[PDB]
Amino acid sequence: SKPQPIAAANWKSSLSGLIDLFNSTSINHDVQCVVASTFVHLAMTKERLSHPKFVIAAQNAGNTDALASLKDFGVNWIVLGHFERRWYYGETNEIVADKVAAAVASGFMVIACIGETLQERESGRTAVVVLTQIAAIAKKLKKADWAKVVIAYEPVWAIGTGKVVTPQQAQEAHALIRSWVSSKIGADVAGELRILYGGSVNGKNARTLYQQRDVNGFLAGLKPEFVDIIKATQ
Repeated sequence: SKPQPIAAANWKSSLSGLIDLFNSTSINHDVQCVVASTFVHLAMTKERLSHPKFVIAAQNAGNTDALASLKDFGVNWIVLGHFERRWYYGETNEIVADKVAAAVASGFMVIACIGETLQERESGRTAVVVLTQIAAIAKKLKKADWAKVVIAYEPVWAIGTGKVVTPQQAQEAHALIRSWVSSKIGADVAGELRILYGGSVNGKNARTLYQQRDVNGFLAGLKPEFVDIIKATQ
């Protein structure tokens, strides 16, 4: 928890009132807040959201013209590799790596998601899946490019499964990720990198989760409690 933390929120499907709430939220400490949405709702979010610590993110780019369109529309952040895209639409490690590389090359700050399934965890293959995913990403980048990159660990194994995650487990995953980047990219890059927890999280357990080293913030859902999640990054 040393570099500047990030609190990001993903609005998947009213937004009006939530933007008001955030606009009137006071934030004493340094933290980069992010609001990701789908294309349909980028517009309302750009029109309405105005909080100094907040930027807008996109969720998906089909092609490179979409990246340029977004860039033109004044959107500089994007979220990629999120589970629904890997597991629902079969975006391979390589497809994601390319999107990330494309995004970075086009001037984006990228939040790149990784995470293993329940089968994968239960079979003991957390580290190989997670590290295989991030290795794919890295393969398409240079050391300099890591300045524009954020990692979000999604505990996919705790989605639709009734399972819950302990902070020890979240820490372990983040730690492992950090270790890889340190040893394969550089300790300096690893020190600056932000790895966010993208599992379900409320105000209460978010503070305790942020207390772990190696957790640098959250990828969460856009909801009223996001306010508490932001607060939890002191």
